[PDB]
Amino acid sequence: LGTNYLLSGQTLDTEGHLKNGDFDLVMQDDCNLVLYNGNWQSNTANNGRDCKLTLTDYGELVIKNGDGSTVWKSGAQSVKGNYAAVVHPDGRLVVFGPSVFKIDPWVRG
Amino acid sequence: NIPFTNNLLFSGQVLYGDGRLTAKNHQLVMQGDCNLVLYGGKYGWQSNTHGNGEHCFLRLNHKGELIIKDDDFKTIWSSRSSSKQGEYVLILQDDGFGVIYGPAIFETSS
Repeated sequence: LGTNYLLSGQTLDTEGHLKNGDFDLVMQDDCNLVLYNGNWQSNTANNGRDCKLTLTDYGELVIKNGDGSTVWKSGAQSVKGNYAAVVHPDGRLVVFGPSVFKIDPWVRG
Repeated sequence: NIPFTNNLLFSGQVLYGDGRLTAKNHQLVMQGDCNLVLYGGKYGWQSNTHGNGEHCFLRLNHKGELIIKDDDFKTIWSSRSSSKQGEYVLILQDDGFGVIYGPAIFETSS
């Protein structure tokens, strides 16, 4: 569940969704990562159970099953840092990074 | 023109005249007074540019630099974060941070 983005270090758990408008990214019970209305899927149906989506410190999307064994990787990587996967309103899942700038309301300015 | 999403600003998109990004407990507002203000969190944040110009607008470019300009394109404030050419996004995150990420390194399609 949550929002329209996944940050590196966060997990999209089984049957969790990310939504922007009519586009809905679902980590399904059958281990397929599917972008509803977006004509995209990882294509990993029945490759595991209790599957989870993560995003690495190099900006790679990774699907892992219940055991923690890697089912699928996006196979595109960049330098070490913070990354964000976003359901773009044009109906694309896009990974952006690394972070270039941060506005921080939690520390003295 | 790119469609707007409440918590996102992509390269080329513009906010002005009290247009804002919105998150769970936070707002980032390009105000009528030319101050860019993140409301919420312990301290909040501000470009600290109140009254510095007229009809100011916020634009993220395709190198990841976030800039406030006034009506005559006089630079008011810059994130000074220029990087490699490409697609960038500013996310007002549910945890309060406003973070610029890019360029894009993977996409599901064009």
